[PDB]
Amino acid sequence: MLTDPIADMLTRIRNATRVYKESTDVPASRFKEEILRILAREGFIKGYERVDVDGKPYLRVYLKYGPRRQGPDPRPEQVIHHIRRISKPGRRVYVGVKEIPRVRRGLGIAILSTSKGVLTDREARKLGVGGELICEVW
Amino acid sequence: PTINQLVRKGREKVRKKSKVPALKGAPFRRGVCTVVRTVTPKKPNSALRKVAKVRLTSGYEVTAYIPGEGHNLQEHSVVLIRGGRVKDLPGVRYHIVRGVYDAAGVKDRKKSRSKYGTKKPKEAA
RNA sequence: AUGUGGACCCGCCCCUUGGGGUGUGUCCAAAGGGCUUUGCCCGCUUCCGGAUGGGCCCGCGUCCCAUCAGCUAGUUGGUGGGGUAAUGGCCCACCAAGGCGACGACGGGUAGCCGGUCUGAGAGGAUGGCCGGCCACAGGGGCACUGAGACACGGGCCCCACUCCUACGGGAGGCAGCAGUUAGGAAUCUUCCGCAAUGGGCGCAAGCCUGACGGAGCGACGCCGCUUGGAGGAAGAAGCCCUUCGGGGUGUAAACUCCUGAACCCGGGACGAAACCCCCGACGAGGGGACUGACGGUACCGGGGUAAUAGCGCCGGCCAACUCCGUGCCAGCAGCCGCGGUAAUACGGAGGGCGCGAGCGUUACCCGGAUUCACUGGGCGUAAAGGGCGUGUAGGCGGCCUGGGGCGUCCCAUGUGAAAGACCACGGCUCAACCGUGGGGGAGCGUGGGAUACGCUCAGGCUAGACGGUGGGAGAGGGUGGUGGAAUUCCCGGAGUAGCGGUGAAAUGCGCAGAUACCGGGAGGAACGCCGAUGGCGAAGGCAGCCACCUGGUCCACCCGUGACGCUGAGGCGCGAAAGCGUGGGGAGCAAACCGGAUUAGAUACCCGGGUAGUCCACGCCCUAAACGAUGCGCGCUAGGUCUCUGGGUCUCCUGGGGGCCGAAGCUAACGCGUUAAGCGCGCCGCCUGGGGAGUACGGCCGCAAGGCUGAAACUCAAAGGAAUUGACGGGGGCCCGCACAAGCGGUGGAGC
RNA sequence: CCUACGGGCAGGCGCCGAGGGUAGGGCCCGUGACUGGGGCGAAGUCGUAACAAGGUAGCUGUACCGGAAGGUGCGGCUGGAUC
RNA sequence: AGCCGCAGUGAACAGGCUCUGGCGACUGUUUACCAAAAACACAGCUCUCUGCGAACUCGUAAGAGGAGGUAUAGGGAGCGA
RNA sequence: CGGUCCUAAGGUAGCGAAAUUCCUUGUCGGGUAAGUUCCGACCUGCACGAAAAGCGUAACGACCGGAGCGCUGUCUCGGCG
Ligand SMILES: [Mg+2]
Ligand SMILES: [Mg+2]
Ligand SMILES: [Mg+2]
Ligand SMILES: [Mg+2]
Ligand SMILES: [Mg+2]
Ligand SMILES: [Mg+2]
Ligand SMILES: [Mg+2]
Ligand SMILES: [Mg+2]
Ligand SMILES: [Mg+2]
Ligand SMILES: [Mg+2]
Ligand SMILES: [Mg+2]
Ligand SMILES: [Mg+2]
Ligand SMILES: [Mg+2]
Ligand SMILES: [Mg+2]
Ligand SMILES: [Mg+2]
Ligand SMILES: [Mg+2]
Ligand SMILES: [Mg+2]
Ligand SMILES: [Mg+2]
Ligand SMILES: [Mg+2]
Ligand SMILES: [Mg+2]
Ligand SMILES: [Mg+2]
Ligand SMILES: [Mg+2]
Ligand SMILES: [Mg+2]
Ligand SMILES: [Mg+2]
Ligand SMILES: [Mg+2]
Ligand SMILES: [Mg+2]
Ligand SMILES: [Mg+2]
Ligand SMILES: [Mg+2]
Ligand SMILES: [Mg+2]
Ligand SMILES: [Mg+2]
Ligand SMILES: [Mg+2]
Ligand SMILES: [Mg+2]
Ligand SMILES: [Mg+2]
Ligand SMILES: [Mg+2]
Ligand SMILES: [Mg+2]
Ligand SMILES: [Mg+2]
Ligand SMILES: [Mg+2]
Ligand SMILES: [Mg+2]
Ligand SMILES: [Mg+2]
Ligand SMILES: [Mg+2]
Ligand SMILES: [Mg+2]
Ligand SMILES: [Mg+2]
Ligand SMILES: [Mg+2]
Ligand SMILES: [Mg+2]
Ligand SMILES: [Mg+2]
Ligand SMILES: [Mg+2]
Ligand SMILES: [Mg+2]
Ligand SMILES: [Mg+2]
Ligand SMILES: [Mg+2]
Ligand SMILES: [Mg+2]
Ligand SMILES: [Mg+2]
Ligand SMILES: [Mg+2]
Ligand SMILES: [Mg+2]
Ligand SMILES: [Mg+2]
Ligand SMILES: [Mg+2]
Ligand SMILES: [Mg+2]
Ligand SMILES: [Mg+2]
Ligand SMILES: [Mg+2]
Ligand SMILES: [Mg+2]
Ligand SMILES: [Mg+2]
Ligand SMILES: [Mg+2]
Ligand SMILES: [Mg+2]
Ligand SMILES: [Mg+2]
Ligand SMILES: [Mg+2]
Ligand SMILES: [Mg+2]
Ligand SMILES: [Mg+2]
Ligand SMILES: [Mg+2]
Ligand SMILES: [Mg+2]
Ligand SMILES: [Mg+2]
Ligand SMILES: [Mg+2]
Ligand SMILES: [Mg+2]
Ligand SMILES: [Mg+2]
Ligand SMILES: [Mg+2]
Ligand SMILES: [Mg+2]
Ligand SMILES: [Mg+2]
Ligand SMILES: [Mg+2]
Ligand SMILES: [Mg+2]
Ligand SMILES: [Mg+2]
Ligand SMILES: [Mg+2]
Ligand SMILES: [Mg+2]
Ligand SMILES: [Mg+2]
Ligand SMILES: [Mg+2]
Ligand SMILES: [Mg+2]
Ligand SMILES: [Mg+2]
Ligand SMILES: [Mg+2]
Ligand SMILES: [Mg+2]
Ligand SMILES: [Mg+2]
Ligand SMILES: [Mg+2]
Ligand SMILES: [Mg+2]
Ligand SMILES: [Mg+2]
Ligand SMILES: [Mg+2]
Ligand SMILES: [Mg+2]
Ligand SMILES: [Mg+2]
Ligand SMILES: [Mg+2]
Ligand SMILES: [Mg+2]
Ligand SMILES: [Mg+2]
Ligand SMILES: [Mg+2]
Ligand SMILES: [Mg+2]
Ligand SMILES: [Mg+2]
Ligand SMILES: [Mg+2]
Ligand SMILES: [Mg+2]
Ligand SMILES: [Mg+2]
Ligand SMILES: [Mg+2]
Ligand SMILES: [Mg+2]
Ligand SMILES: [Mg+2]
Ligand SMILES: [Mg+2]
Ligand SMILES: [Mg+2]
Ligand SMILES: [Mg+2]
Ligand SMILES: [Mg+2]
Ligand SMILES: [Mg+2]
Ligand SMILES: [Mg+2]
Ligand SMILES: [Mg+2]
Ligand SMILES: [Mg+2]
Ligand SMILES: [Mg+2]
Ligand SMILES: [Mg+2]
Ligand SMILES: [Mg+2]
Ligand SMILES: [Mg+2]
Ligand SMILES: [Mg+2]
Ligand SMILES: [Mg+2]
Ligand SMILES: [Mg+2]
Ligand SMILES: [Mg+2]
Ligand SMILES: [Mg+2]
Ligand SMILES: [Mg+2]
Ligand SMILES: [Mg+2]
Ligand SMILES: [Mg+2]
Ligand SMILES: [Mg+2]
Ligand SMILES: [Mg+2]
Ligand SMILES: [Mg+2]
Ligand SMILES: [Mg+2]
Ligand SMILES: [Mg+2]
Ligand SMILES: [Mg+2]
Ligand SMILES: [Mg+2]
Ligand SMILES: [Mg+2]
Ligand SMILES: [Mg+2]
Ligand SMILES: [Mg+2]
Ligand SMILES: [Mg+2]
Ligand SMILES: [Mg+2]
Ligand SMILES: [Mg+2]
Ligand SMILES: [Mg+2]
Ligand SMILES: [Mg+2]
Ligand SMILES: [Mg+2]
Ligand SMILES: [Mg+2]
Ligand SMILES: [Mg+2]
Ligand SMILES: [Mg+2]
Ligand SMILES: [Mg+2]
Ligand SMILES: [Mg+2]
Ligand SMILES: [Mg+2]
Ligand SMILES: [Mg+2]
Ligand SMILES: [Mg+2]
Ligand SMILES: [Mg+2]
Ligand SMILES: [Mg+2]
Ligand SMILES: [Mg+2]
Ligand SMILES: [Mg+2]
Ligand SMILES: [Mg+2]
Ligand SMILES: [Mg+2]
Ligand SMILES: [Mg+2]
Ligand SMILES: [Mg+2]
Ligand SMILES: [Mg+2]
Ligand SMILES: [Mg+2]
Ligand SMILES: [Mg+2]
Ligand SMILES: [Mg+2]
Ligand SMILES: [Mg+2]
Ligand SMILES: [Mg+2]
Ligand SMILES: [Mg+2]
Ligand SMILES: [Mg+2]
Ligand SMILES: [Mg+2]
Ligand SMILES: [Mg+2]
Ligand SMILES: [Mg+2]
Ligand SMILES: [Mg+2]
Ligand SMILES: [Mg+2]
Ligand SMILES: [Mg+2]
Ligand SMILES: [Mg+2]
Ligand SMILES: [Mg+2]
Ligand SMILES: [Mg+2]
Ligand SMILES: [Mg+2]
Ligand SMILES: [Mg+2]
Ligand SMILES: [Mg+2]
Ligand SMILES: [Mg+2]
Ligand SMILES: [Mg+2]
Ligand SMILES: [Mg+2]
Ligand SMILES: [Mg+2]
Ligand SMILES: [Mg+2]
Ligand SMILES: [Mg+2]
Ligand SMILES: [Mg+2]
Ligand SMILES: [Mg+2]
Ligand SMILES: [Mg+2]
Ligand SMILES: [Mg+2]
Repeated sequence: MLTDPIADMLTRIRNATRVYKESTDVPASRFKEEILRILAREGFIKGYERVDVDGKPYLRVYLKYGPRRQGPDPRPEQVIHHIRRISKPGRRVYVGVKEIPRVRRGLGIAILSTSKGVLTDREARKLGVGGELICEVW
Repeated sequence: PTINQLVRKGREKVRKKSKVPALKGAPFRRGVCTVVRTVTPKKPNSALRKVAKVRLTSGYEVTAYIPGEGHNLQEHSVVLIRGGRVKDLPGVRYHIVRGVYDAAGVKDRKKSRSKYGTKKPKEAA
């Protein structure tokens, strides 16, 4: 049914990285890409190619992971430690340029859709705008 | 609960039951004694605690504790209520202020005199 | 009378809700008083503006109970009037039958609202007392008058109640104004001074009134500042404590010696005051002069000048501070956990110590901690919590592309958000509390412009969701009508004896009136052995011999059709094991109640023999449950291994839908869960908020009834609990030992000592 | 009565009207002989129902019965021992 | 919209109302001539007899009622929605 | 709760000073200024009790008891016609 596509993707990613894999797909969307467009440019991931799955257009998303640690649990650190949806379809979150977040005192990023396209916690403050606060990642 | 539910129901505000109603909300309450007796306490304890059944202003009648050692309270004694239960004595959530009306403070009290309504004694001469 | 002008009727013009203007008709005004008068001033009159203060209306915001669910006749709209400064159903006629409510109407309960205030990290929570804005009231009600304005605290009329005067022959009064009295109460003040200042009214102005106001008075009620002193002073007196009798403590503390010296004494003594007024200039400007202080001779200044109030709580743990004695579950402490039973750091006193200080405590109440109503910021397998299961209403939520609109949302700009307070810096009372000055701000809402990603909305298109077609599969899914065999029981016949039944052992019971056991015949009711499964079907309850008819759901292959038509779902509606109910049937077996036999101290039980309802059918109820996977529904995502049911295929295998087990990651308090999540996520509904009281009571709805749903409170307890751990125990299990039984021989228990 | 007289005032009747009266209802509070359970409180009386296979596995909805816990019937749950 | 009287169903012919117990469910029946009731009956419930030339009743009988009915029928009995 | 004697078995439910309760005008409560009756209770039921039914019941009644309002020659207490 998918009452929330965006969230589905975020979770689609969250569930892959947790088990460590090279790439997981996700249904194509103009709005969906502009979101991944942020993660690439912010290095949160590698990239993605508008691949195709049985006539249906998906988006093979490529994940980065830290260096193979040693000792008990050699599994590497996460490039994307945490990601959760903010403005959900059951509750939209709208903030002005003065009410913008502050993920991990700068150490993180926040993605929001505004009247000037898909921006960042920063760009929003730089541009001087504000809109629906999508999520947070670090 | 979904956020939708919260706009429907709303979170109900707790509210709080007063442990000292007979007072009617004020700190103290002038009254009058009716029966003065000694009652066996409860729990693991044992004794004969001095209590009083008090007819007060607000047409109420509750049991009140008489603190210290020895009192001068008869049947038609005037008195003042304090508030605060005993515990060992089920069904009695009010203390009696000493040295007021017909309640004289404990005689020969030297320690905590603030309560027990005993005034400062004379030292040497 | 005069009309600069104003008012209204009509036409006209512009604007455009009765705004401005025009024309024409009619209607409309006045006040004098004092003079250094013959000129000013103080006023009068109508108008158009200014300013200030309002009235009315509108959007949004504004508590508790749905255990208040339906409310309304001026009620809703109309027409036309009356009414007012004017809109209005405000009021009155008539017309129509409307208006309001789960977005909570109506009703009950509480409350004056805001600036602010308190707390809180925040968001929030609580609050509206002094000061300021608004509202309302002025003994309870009604009413109108006057007026610019009131339906008027100290104005009027009327009714009521209450009270007071009286030669009773009759009248009076309204403290929620300032003080004061009285009652109520845990409790809240002087029946003070002054109009000097500020403000107000009247006046040309002196001047006048001003319980507004400026002050003084009382109350540690609060915050703030201040004192009861400072230095020296012993190996450290006396006294009082402990003590192992050596000593330790109070303790520089005192004493004592010097030093200052708040209060008090004397003199001085205010800022707060300057104007109005008066003279000059014209009473304009200007300059000059003069007047007036309540607080009070008070603040403050000089000097003289005395060592001068200390109290309260605590010292078991939380929590800072330990000993002796007394006491002996007594007397007593206690916020919680708990202290006291002859050694109590927990009671009572003492010594000593900790903490504060003109205060220290207590009680009460608000926020905090409580993240314990969780927006920020929680839960529902077993701790409180998933509706018994579906269907579906409203509602919330919603897939890929593109365009219009730009509601939400976002930026900018502007208005408003007064002050006071708070915050920030600087000043003023010798500091501070207070106080002045100056500065910083939004949030919100109005207005203008802009942005369009997201939601929305309109438009168009799409196919991955959903539905439909075609052809097939498995199944105790359901309804109806039939029907088979086994067995029990009963009856009839034959044969046949002396007992059968039952139990731990028995008895009651049945049996010579011919039982049990055996054959044959017949009647009848319920239930369906092997297949059968650790299986299948259904939403749940639940469904099983076989047959037919009627009928639901569901799975696979084909990729053909529709083109977001979806998800969830408060109420509503429907289904809902057993027992139970009603009307009729039916009744073999079984079996509450009941009777008898046993056991037992008793045995209203467990066991045995009888046995009624019931168990069965129909129709109509009841609607509960350990209705359970104690796990709501749909969609997506995250290792696999093995067993089984059921499909499809090129049929070792792969692939779909189910049903179990072990398990990656992950979650979990743990037990455990884990592609059938209790994992990672979105949507929606239900429900939880300590245990007992209690699913009780009241009300309400439903029921023939039994009862069901909804569902509290007073009161009471300091816990109630979940999972797991070490133990102990078991009329639990396995293995094992001992003169522990058993096996065998002596005795004791009796007698005398 | 006064007129500035087709007037005003006094006076008269009427609508509404505080409220009083009569009648019948709704809600809530306090109280009541008697009655029901509930809570608490001491070493009271009676039995042993549950916790271990609690010595009849327990629990459960319903039904009947019994001094009391409880017993039994019907169906359900395992939150039940055991080789 | 008015007029008249103390008064207009102006004379006549027309319920007094409420609260609450007992008994009987109710309409009804009864002691002609002292009892109208809580007595009788009543729908309804249960027991019981009766297979049809029924049982039962009347008659010595014949005969008849039951009934030109046939167990959802008929007779007797108690209780009494 | 127990003991004992007896019986065919020892009165359950529900009512209960009752159309039944002698003692009796029981006792308490309510109505009244005052209530042998009335209503509501307790249970000590002389001598209720389940189809000669038990306990209730809306409606009904020229039945019987208790109370209040309205009204009166019933009455104070008669008088007049
Ligand atoms: Mg005009
Ligand atoms: Mg004139
Ligand atoms: Mg003059
Ligand atoms: Mg006003
Ligand atoms: Mg009008
Ligand atoms: Mg007016
Ligand atoms: Mg109008
Ligand atoms: Mg009208
Ligand atoms: Mg509703
Ligand atoms: Mg609304
Ligand atoms: Mg509400
Ligand atoms: Mg009200
Ligand atoms: Mg109020
Ligand atoms: Mg506020
Ligand atoms: Mg504040
Ligand atoms: Mg703060
Ligand atoms: Mg706040
Ligand atoms: Mg408020
Ligand atoms: Mg006040
Ligand atoms: Mg004020
Ligand atoms: Mg008054
Ligand atoms: Mg005004
Ligand atoms: Mg006035
Ligand atoms: Mg007045
Ligand atoms: Mg007023
Ligand atoms: Mg006054
Ligand atoms: Mg006076
Ligand atoms: Mg006063
Ligand atoms: Mg006073
Ligand atoms: Mg007093
Ligand atoms: Mg004062
Ligand atoms: Mg003055
Ligand atoms: Mg003045
Ligand atoms: Mg003047
Ligand atoms: Mg005066
Ligand atoms: Mg004065
Ligand atoms: Mg003053
Ligand atoms: Mg002071
Ligand atoms: Mg004090
Ligand atoms: Mg010393
Ligand atoms: Mg010493
Ligand atoms: Mg010194
Ligand atoms: Mg000196
Ligand atoms: Mg002088
Ligand atoms: Mg002056
Ligand atoms: Mg001058
Ligand atoms: Mg001057
Ligand atoms: Mg002086
Ligand atoms: Mg001096
Ligand atoms: Mg001294
Ligand atoms: Mg303290
Ligand atoms: Mg402390
Ligand atoms: Mg300590
Ligand atoms: Mg003790
Ligand atoms: Mg003891
Ligand atoms: Mg103490
Ligand atoms: Mg001692
Ligand atoms: Mg001890
Ligand atoms: Mg203590
Ligand atoms: Mg002590
Ligand atoms: Mg001390
Ligand atoms: Mg000490
Ligand atoms: Mg204090
Ligand atoms: Mg704090
Ligand atoms: Mg939340
Ligand atoms: Mg929680
Ligand atoms: Mg859940
Ligand atoms: Mg439990
Ligand atoms: Mg639970
Ligand atoms: Mg369920
Ligand atoms: Mg459901
Ligand atoms: Mg239900
Ligand atoms: Mg449902
Ligand atoms: Mg819908
Ligand atoms: Mg929608
Ligand atoms: Mg959409
Ligand atoms: Mg659009
Ligand atoms: Mg602004
Ligand atoms: Mg565009
Ligand atoms: Mg479309
Ligand atoms: Mg087909
Ligand atoms: Mg098929
Ligand atoms: Mg198949
Ligand atoms: Mg089948
Ligand atoms: Mg089938
Ligand atoms: Mg079938
Ligand atoms: Mg035979
Ligand atoms: Mg034979
Ligand atoms: Mg046998
Ligand atoms: Mg025999
Ligand atoms: Mg024999
Ligand atoms: Mg023989
Ligand atoms: Mg046979
Ligand atoms: Mg299934
Ligand atoms: Mg089942
Ligand atoms: Mg089942
Ligand atoms: Mg079918
Ligand atoms: Mg197709
Ligand atoms: Mg098409
Ligand atoms: Mg549904
Ligand atoms: Mg139904
Ligand atoms: Mg059922
Ligand atoms: Mg049944
Ligand atoms: Mg039946
Ligand atoms: Mg039957
Ligand atoms: Mg028996
Ligand atoms: Mg026996
Ligand atoms: Mg015996
Ligand atoms: Mg038996
Ligand atoms: Mg049997
Ligand atoms: Mg029955
Ligand atoms: Mg699930
Ligand atoms: Mg196959
Ligand atoms: Mg599977
Ligand atoms: Mg597992
Ligand atoms: Mg692991
Ligand atoms: Mg799997
Ligand atoms: Mg509770
Ligand atoms: Mg409770
Ligand atoms: Mg409970
Ligand atoms: Mg109930
Ligand atoms: Mg129940
Ligand atoms: Mg209630
Ligand atoms: Mg009820
Ligand atoms: Mg329920
Ligand atoms: Mg446990
Ligand atoms: Mg054992
Ligand atoms: Mg073993
Ligand atoms: Mg032996
Ligand atoms: Mg021997
Ligand atoms: Mg011997
Ligand atoms: Mg011997
Ligand atoms: Mg009226
Ligand atoms: Mg009235
Ligand atoms: Mg009334
Ligand atoms: Mg006991
Ligand atoms: Mg049991
Ligand atoms: Mg037992
Ligand atoms: Mg035994
Ligand atoms: Mg047992
Ligand atoms: Mg068991
Ligand atoms: Mg049952
Ligand atoms: Mg007995
Ligand atoms: Mg039980
Ligand atoms: Mg069973
Ligand atoms: Mg008339
Ligand atoms: Mg008439
Ligand atoms: Mg009549
Ligand atoms: Mg008549
Ligand atoms: Mg009666
Ligand atoms: Mg009758
Ligand atoms: Mg009757
Ligand atoms: Mg009759
Ligand atoms: Mg007759
Ligand atoms: Mg007669
Ligand atoms: Mg006769
Ligand atoms: Mg007679
Ligand atoms: Mg008659
Ligand atoms: Mg007669
Ligand atoms: Mg004959
Ligand atoms: Mg004959
Ligand atoms: Mg014959
Ligand atoms: Mg015949
Ligand atoms: Mg015939
Ligand atoms: Mg018959
Ligand atoms: Mg009879
Ligand atoms: Mg016998
Ligand atoms: Mg009895
Ligand atoms: Mg009984
Ligand atoms: Mg009774
Ligand atoms: Mg009596
Ligand atoms: Mg009496
Ligand atoms: Mg009386
Ligand atoms: Mg009386
Ligand atoms: Mg009388
Ligand atoms: Mg009589
Ligand atoms: Mg009576
Ligand atoms: Mg009797
Ligand atoms: Mg009788
Ligand atoms: Mg008898
Ligand atoms: Mg009899
Ligand atoms: Mg009989
Ligand atoms: Mg009878
Ligand atoms: Mg009766
Ligand atoms: Mg009658
Ligand atoms: Mg007469
Ligand atoms: Mg005569």
